[PDB]
Amino acid sequence: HTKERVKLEGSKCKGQLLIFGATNWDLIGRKEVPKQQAAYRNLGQNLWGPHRYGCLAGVRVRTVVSGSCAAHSLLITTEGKLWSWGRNEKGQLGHGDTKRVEAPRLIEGLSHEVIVSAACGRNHTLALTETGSVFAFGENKMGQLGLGNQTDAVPSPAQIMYNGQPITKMACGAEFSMIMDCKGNLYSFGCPEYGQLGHNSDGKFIEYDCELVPRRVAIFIEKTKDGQILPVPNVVVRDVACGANHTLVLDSQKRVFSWGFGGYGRLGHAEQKDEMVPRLVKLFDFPGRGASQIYAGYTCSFAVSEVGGLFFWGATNTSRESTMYPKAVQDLCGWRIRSLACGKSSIIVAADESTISWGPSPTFGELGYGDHKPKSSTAAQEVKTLDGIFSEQVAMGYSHSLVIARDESETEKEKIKKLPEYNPRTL
Repeated sequence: HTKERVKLEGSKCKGQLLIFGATNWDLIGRKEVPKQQAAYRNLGQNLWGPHRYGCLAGVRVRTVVSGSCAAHSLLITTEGKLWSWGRNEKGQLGHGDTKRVEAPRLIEGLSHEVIVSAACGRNHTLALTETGSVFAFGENKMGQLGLGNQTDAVPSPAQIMYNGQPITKMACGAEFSMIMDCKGNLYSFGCPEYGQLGHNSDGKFIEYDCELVPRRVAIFIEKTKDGQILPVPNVVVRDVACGANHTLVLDSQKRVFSWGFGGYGRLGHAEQKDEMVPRLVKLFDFPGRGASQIYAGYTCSFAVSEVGGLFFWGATNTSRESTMYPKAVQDLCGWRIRSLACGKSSIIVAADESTISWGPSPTFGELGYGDHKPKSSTAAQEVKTLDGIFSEQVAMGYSHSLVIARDESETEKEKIKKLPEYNPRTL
């Protein structure tokens, strides 16, 4: 009941940003750009192999950020400064307008803050300061910014309406948000569709009774073999990750919970029903078989177990197949997983000394294989364009990849310099 005071450290990563995949920000996930963006119909291109940004010369990056639903990105510099670029129809870049930005740009409205983390939904963004305060910007039609109201676009960063213990982790779904405090309490806000906010209601009346400020996720449950629903008491959340319409939690006992839309098996409970309350993912409740890391993609889920094995469930290819229960990714047997991301369908992993990627067609370059090389791959492939380059962290939007390339040695710096430089035509 004493309010805790935090000073959060940023990521320990340091390197240069590389990008690959789709960079026509207005075209991503669409057959054509919206009529309003017609001038941009040919701005941006599919980058089939990794590129640097010219505008990032001399800029050292500690965090790269996007989200499986997003056509925008952010980065945090080693000074804790937040920059953003990409699609901006709803103000999700935080630059005070709704104008698309081609290349990384410092967010003036947060330049006096030290930012330690950020998260992206379909059309919104959250940013976390070192003191545990959350700023939100972008679409607020469903209350996903947690500002106490509903508005179509909020293009300038605004502190959320929240007076509890300081926040230490965040995640965003397509039209909702999750924030985790320093005590392990979890709060959600935004669109209640599918029960994705975790309060045992879909809020539907088609209209939604949205949660306009952070609401405590009060109950976590398990289902017994007989079908009995039992509360799991005193869950202390340690991490949270979201796809479009689902959420994963990792708690202090190394247990995984999931809830939201059950379609395609993304919740992992050996069935497809929705869960409107966080539900225990049974596999990770066994002694020594808990999870150490969780990740989410657009319609899928991942966990790395205590002993380091990668598990997947849900669908990377909704047009073809889905997995209803956590399944070991045997192709990565014995590999030490450091970072993982997934977009609509593509997966990228930093493991051992490699970067690994795979996914079905269509792709747009986010696998990183390079020009004149295959565009897709059913199974994991080493990303050979990043030979000799160490990926410290990876991130994905719906159709693009971001990595932090370590640049400590001269050998590394030279390898990174050889990569093409992207200086996109402006406006």
